[PDB]
Amino acid sequence: LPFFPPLYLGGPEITTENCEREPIHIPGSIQPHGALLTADGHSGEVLQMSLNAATFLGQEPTVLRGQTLAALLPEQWPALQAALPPGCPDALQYRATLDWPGHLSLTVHRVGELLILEFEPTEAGPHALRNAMFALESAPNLRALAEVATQTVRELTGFDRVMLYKFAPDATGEVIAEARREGLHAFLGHRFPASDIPAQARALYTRHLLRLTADTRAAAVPLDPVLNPQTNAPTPLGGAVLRATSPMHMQYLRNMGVGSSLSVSVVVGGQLWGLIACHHQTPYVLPPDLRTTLEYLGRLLSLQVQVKEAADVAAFRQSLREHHARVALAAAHSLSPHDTLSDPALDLLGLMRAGGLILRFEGRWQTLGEVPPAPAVDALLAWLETQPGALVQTDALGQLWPAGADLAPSAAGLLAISVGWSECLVWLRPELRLEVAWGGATPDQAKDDLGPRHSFDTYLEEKRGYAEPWHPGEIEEAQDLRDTLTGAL
Amino acid sequence: LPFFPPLYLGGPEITTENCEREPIHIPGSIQPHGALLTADGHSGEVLQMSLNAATFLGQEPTVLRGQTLAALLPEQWPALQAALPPGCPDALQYRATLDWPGHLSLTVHRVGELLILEFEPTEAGPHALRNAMFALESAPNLRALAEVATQTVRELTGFDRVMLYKFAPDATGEVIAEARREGLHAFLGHRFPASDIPAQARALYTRHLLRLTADTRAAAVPLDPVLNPQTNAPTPLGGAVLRATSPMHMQYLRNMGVGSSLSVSVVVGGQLWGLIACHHQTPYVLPPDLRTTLEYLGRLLSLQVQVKEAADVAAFRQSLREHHARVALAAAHSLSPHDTLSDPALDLLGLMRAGGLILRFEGRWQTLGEVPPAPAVDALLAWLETQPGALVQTDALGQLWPAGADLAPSAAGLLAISVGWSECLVWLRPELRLEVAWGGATPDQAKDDLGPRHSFDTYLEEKRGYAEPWHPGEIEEAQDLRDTLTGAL
Ligand SMILES: *C/C=C1/C(=C/c2[nH]c(/C=C3[NH+]=C(/C=C4\NC(=O)C(C=C)=C4C)C(C)=C\3CCC(=O)O)c(CCC(=O)O)c2C)NC(=O)[C@H]1C
Ligand SMILES: *C/C=C1/C(=C/c2[nH]c(/C=C3[NH+]=C(/C=C4\NC(=O)C(C=C)=C4C)C(C)=C\3CCC(=O)O)c(CCC(=O)O)c2C)NC(=O)[C@H]1C
Repeated sequence: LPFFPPLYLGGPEITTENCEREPIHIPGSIQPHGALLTADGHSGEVLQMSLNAATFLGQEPTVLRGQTLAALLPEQWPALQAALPPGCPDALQYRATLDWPGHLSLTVHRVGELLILEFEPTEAGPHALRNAMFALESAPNLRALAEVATQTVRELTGFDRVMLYKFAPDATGEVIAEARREGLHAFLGHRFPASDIPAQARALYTRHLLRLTADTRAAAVPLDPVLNPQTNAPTPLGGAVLRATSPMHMQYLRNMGVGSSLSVSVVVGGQLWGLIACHHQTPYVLPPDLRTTLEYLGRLLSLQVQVKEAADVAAFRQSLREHHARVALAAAHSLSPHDTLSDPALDLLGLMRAGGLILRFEGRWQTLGEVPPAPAVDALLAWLETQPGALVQTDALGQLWPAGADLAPSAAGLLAISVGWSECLVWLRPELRLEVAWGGATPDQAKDDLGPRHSFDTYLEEKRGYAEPWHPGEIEEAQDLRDTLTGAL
Repeated sequence: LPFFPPLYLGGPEITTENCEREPIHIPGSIQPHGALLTADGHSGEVLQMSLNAATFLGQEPTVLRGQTLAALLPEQWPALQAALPPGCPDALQYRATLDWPGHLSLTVHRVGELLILEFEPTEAGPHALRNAMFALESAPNLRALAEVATQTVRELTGFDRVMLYKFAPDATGEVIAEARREGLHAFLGHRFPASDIPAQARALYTRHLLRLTADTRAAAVPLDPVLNPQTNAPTPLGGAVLRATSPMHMQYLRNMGVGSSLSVSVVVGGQLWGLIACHHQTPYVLPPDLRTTLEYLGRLLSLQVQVKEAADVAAFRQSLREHHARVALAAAHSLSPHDTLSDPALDLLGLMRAGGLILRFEGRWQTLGEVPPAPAVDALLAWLETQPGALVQTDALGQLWPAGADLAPSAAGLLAISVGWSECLVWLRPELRLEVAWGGATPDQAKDDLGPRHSFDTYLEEKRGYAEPWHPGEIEEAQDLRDTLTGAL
């Protein structure tokens, strides 16, 4: 993923035209509620410092500049050496607490030949986390898991709003569960455009799992100097939780009325599955010991989301097992595929919950249920021959095939399967007039203004030419039956 | 899985003949370092109690018997009602701490219409767990992950021995990492028979993830009464950590010299992947707040084991990618499969690290490398025709095919692939004389004595007629190439 140079290196202004390429990993600034130091990995000499480090460490910038970490932190320097060896990934963190003439929290991570240290004040429900773990593990489905997760984070952090945001293959997520204070606007059930979380944002969020913005009305504190003296290059602050949030997302949060934000990634199989989005109407800083709990819950959700999704599919397959057996049995002892598969006792329509069925064998076809007219069927099979693969799935045929949207009332959803495409089975679902609740704007209205939008209320998009999407278990069952009948002939 | 009736219901004596069917889930007794109460799920009336509950609660058994949990625990009863609704799984636990005229730890779980409560004393490294999490996540391979896990548990619990025990498809596990005190016997690298952890033991360990034996020289405390008054049946103590360990495993631990034991399951995909086995030479009771850390580490290992295994396979596939490309390219433009695939430029031997290659096409075969004689090849293909499937894998051909062990020196490992078996490719690996370090006895010597064995030192079994096992990536690559060449013809 490409990136523009930062603003302090002659970088262009970030607009909705090019926000996809903003270098958020190197803002050259941090958030003011904490101090940041940058030291050498081998010698320990301090190289960079935020302009407010003097207020956090009680010493002048010219005093700390050039001081070795051995003299500044004699009790912690060898632990830093042993904990972060050279060549370790930048996601490895080491945290401790220090006594300063209050108590500070120091989190160090290594980015190449550079040691990054974060200082933020910390203070010194023990079983709510364990009970939360056992509650998440015993949740019956993904919806209940999401409700227990949101309610748990809500009861643990005191945030005004806590929600679980689930991404889609087109990067447009949806609030699947919400735990909010009374009187707040409900974002539950709303879908949001992919523009709100750009590509490099999700990419960064797949590696560094937690980030926050403690005060959306707080100016960032720069570093001195902004360029790393080792390489005369920007300092990678991707792993720093104190990293200055991009001004785009801060203007976005202020337009939403959010005073403080935070999110923890839910990564599954190396892909960003979702986020635990947190909102507070007023500025708020969570103690680090409390954030660690949210990180544990992030790992737990990463595991349980996988488990619960797998189980939710396996239950549907269990629901279709016996029917699969009957169809396979009848198919094995078949002398005419048309007469055998079109038998109502097999009920190939109810298997996939389809309103139309097209069976192509021996150079001819037969229908079953509400189907398009005959020349439309000829055009649909002649269209299917052009597509490669053994399976075709779509909940809106008009998107994959123009001039086929005329067939939307009878055949809007298509699930076809081949045995080349000379002998195939086509499942058709009729059109279902849908209303999608968007959170302010559809993806079409995301690039109309050069700044982040101000409207976030419910926007009901009337989607037409669509059918009910195919459940994942219907597709798994589909290809299983595809290998079955392909083996039978 | 069947079970004998317990000893208190006319059950037979447990020997090595029938230890596979011991009802460990209902010992009718608990470990003496804690108290256990059994109450009704609807009314809260206490129904059962351990014979030492008076020493833990300061009240006579006749006093507590029949008392409602509302009167006994007024501060906790509604929390128990709301936390454990009827119909919830027995793995759901709710833990709190109480002040008793010291401080106790109460863990409650629901088994049907029965509430089970556990009382054990608790006392009131904050960042070692977070640093442990980041260290486990940044481990490069599974071996390093196991070393960091064992070292972490060792430094957190103070156990004399901590090890990671990885199961095999035949339920015979191996100590893949070990963190032990100086001078102790090393179980690292030793394989152990499946008899040590029976079937119902692993089955129970897949659902309830932690169990322990705080003192192997401590007699169990029974319940009063032993039968549940609701059903006149034994009380299921499978979820109770205070459950009396089976006497078989306690005699086993004493024969090993272990004073205190504990293990946390590492479940992956619903299957028991491994265990975090812990040993202490003297009796030891871990505080519950400390065990919760080990449970968190159990979830973390359940996630990271999956990640690291997937990555370790993906690295091998990456190592074979280019070679796969070359073989596919040459195979597409083929006019003679024998001449094309036997070309040394393709190097089909080095792809799978095999010493012999048999190519069967167009009704004839050709060899490549060290292979059995011609009639042995005819018998090997005529044998392959009888086996169904597209792939055959074995690291010891003599096991799958007697009279074929005569071909062990040239062909001990076999990896065959079909395109029926009329046209196939066979990879052969020569015999490798192996020495397997067993921990006391091989599976053959596990049923010679009616009690658990006393010998646990290294027993080097000289395994002959075996080859180097096929790496999982070699098999994935094998079937990928199988669909490739099958599609090419
Ligand atoms: C043209 C660029 C745009 C843009 C940039 C942008 N956005 C982020 C980070 C986030 N955006 C989020 C979106 C949401 N927050 C919500 O509460 C909801 C719905 C209730 C949505 C859809 C989120 C969650 C983040 C992560 C940060 C956080 O949790 O607060 C960044 C990167 C910021 C950073 O962390 O460094 C950037 C550059 N956002 C847009 O809307 C367009 C205009
Ligand atoms: C014929 C029955 C036998 C038998 C029964 C048995 N075993 C268990 C439980 C365990 N056995 C374990 C085995 C090992 N512990 C080790 O340290 C090593 C190698 C260093 C091995 C192979 C383990 C770990 C357990 C789990 C309990 C624990 O962690 O201490 C049970 C069930 C006990 C319970 O928890 O209720 C039973 C009935 N063991 C045999 O060896 C044969 C004779």
